[PDB]
Formats: sequence, C-alpha cells, structure tokens
Amino acid sequence: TCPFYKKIPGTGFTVDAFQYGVVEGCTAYFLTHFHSDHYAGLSKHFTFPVYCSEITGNLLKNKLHVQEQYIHPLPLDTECIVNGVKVVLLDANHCPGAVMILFYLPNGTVILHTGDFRADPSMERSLLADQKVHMLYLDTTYCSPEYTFPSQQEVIRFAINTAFEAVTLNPHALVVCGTYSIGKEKVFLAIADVLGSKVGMSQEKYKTLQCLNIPEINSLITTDMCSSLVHLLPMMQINFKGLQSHLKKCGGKYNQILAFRPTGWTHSNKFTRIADVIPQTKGNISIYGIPYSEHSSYLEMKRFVQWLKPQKIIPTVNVGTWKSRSTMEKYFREWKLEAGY
Ligand code: NI
Repeated sequence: TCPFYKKIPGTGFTVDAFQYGVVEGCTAYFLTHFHSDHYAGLSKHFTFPVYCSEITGNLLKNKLHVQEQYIHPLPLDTECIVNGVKVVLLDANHCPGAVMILFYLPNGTVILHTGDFRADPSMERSLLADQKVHMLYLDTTYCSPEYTFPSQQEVIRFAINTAFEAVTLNPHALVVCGTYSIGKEKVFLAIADVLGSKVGMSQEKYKTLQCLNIPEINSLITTDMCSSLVHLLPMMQINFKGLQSHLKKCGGKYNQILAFRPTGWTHSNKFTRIADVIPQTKGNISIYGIPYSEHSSYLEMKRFVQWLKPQKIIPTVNVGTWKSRSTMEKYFREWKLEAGY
C-alpha cells in the first residue's frame, strides 16, 4: 500500500509510486527521475499513463521497455495541463532528466514536490519566483548540520588535476571510474577530456548514456575498451581484487591503475578538506573516494527552504524512525523562527 507522502491531495496523481500495484484513484503516475528506488515496479507490462521528462522517457522505453503509448514526456519550464490540472516540471539539479514538479490544485493550493534535488541559488530565478507554495514535499537526505561537502566544481577540479598529474608522470597508467546508476557523469567525462581520450565501457552502460541527450556524446564515449585510457566499471568492482583482475585483461598495455569511487557524504568529510584527500594504495593500484553529491548539503537545503517560505513541509527521505522525524521537525522550526515566516 502507497504511503501518504507519495499522494497529491485533490488530484488523481501519485509521485514515484510504482511498487504498490494499481493505486486506487490514480489516473496519472509521475516519475521524478530514473533511479531504482523511485521507478521500483515499472516494466513492459505497465498500462497506466506515466508523466516525466524527455530523458526519463528515453530510459523507460529503451532500458525498461515500457510501451510508447504509456510514456508522456513534458518539456521543462512550461505550463502543461494534465487531466485538467496545471503542472510545471523544473530541473532538479540531480541526475540527467531529474525534475521537481509544481502542481496548481483546483482549490488554489500550490504544491512543490522536489523529487531528489541539489538546491541551488539559481532556483530562486526559475518559475518559483512568481508565487507562493503552500506544501513542500522535500528531499531531506542530508537534513542535519554535520552533512557538509564541497561544490561539484571543486570536486571535479581535484579529480582532473589528480588524473592529469598521474598520467603525465606515467603514460602507462589506466584510469578507472566506478558507476552503479545514472548521475555523476561529469566525473568521468571531465577526466577523459583532460586526457584526450574517449571513455570506454560495457555495451549496457553505453546504451544508458545514449538515452541522456548529452551534446556530442558520440565524440566522448565508446565500447572499444582497448582504444580508451579511461574505463568505467561497476562500482562493486572498485576494490583491490576487482581492479587487479581488470588490469590482467588489458594485455600488458598498462602497469598502474588510478581509480575513483564517487560516493555521497562519508564521515571523513568532518575532518578532511577536498585538497587534503589521499587514496588507499596496494602496490601499483590506488583508489580515491571523492565526495561528489547530487543531493543538497544542509546549508544549501536551509537556504532554499528559508527563501521559498512554505506553509507546510512533508519530508520524503529518512521518514522511517521516530528519532529522524523528530530531528527534522526541529530544524524546520528553527529555520522558520530565524527567517520569520
Ligand atoms: Ni535519486
């Protein structure tokens, strides 16, 4: 059965609710982004209308085989009528194709569902500037002050400089980057660009990247591993064993691996600056954990919510424990008393 925080009152609509079977009363199922916890349940057998971005639509058709007649893509930043209700889709600054959804309810209430997002000041000049929001359904992944991490630009600067240094000292080093979902593509794209290489990967991952409308993608990626000195591998293989095993396969072309594991936040964020990060090393293999986040920091989240001034907040992450729910409600009240709404 579908939980309450996935239902939009006063509508026939649900958000990210495909794992509960046929939901009673649902005439349109919205999908915010192509991450498995959110699409869990969709397949080629699905026969209800799905509303989403163009990119999410390309992935539902090609990767999950949902039939074309049930895929309803909407443009961003554009007022659209769905089953008699005005909606708008906004870029969520998460993974490719990820949206926030603004719903303009027939009774005059306005609801924003963030999906998963990384709040940014640029959102203060979207179609959100124009009007009031009564209810915010908020991605609270990192809603606690201990959750700090750098900008995505600083992280990419660290990775480019690390890779370029290592390969210039040793032209026989291979760079490997882990992945397990869409998102974070800038890590491997920026490293390959500095090195003058395409990115090599499996046929399955190439297929996924080809759904994402990235400009000039044919110039940036390939299935021919041998021609490439930046390889992608599943995240589970980014360990000393997996990487040793991979270096054997390259036919004595390389004598060193430098690998990157983009994570979210990890506790080493509490003590170490991005500048000061060091790898784990065994022999000719080195592994860097880099804190590339596609979710809001606590400070970015606080800023967004204090700017929007919603009348009510409904969290969509960390909702399963009393202690989590209580902690989050405390911070929402501080924010509201500090800013005066
Ligand atoms: Ni996500």
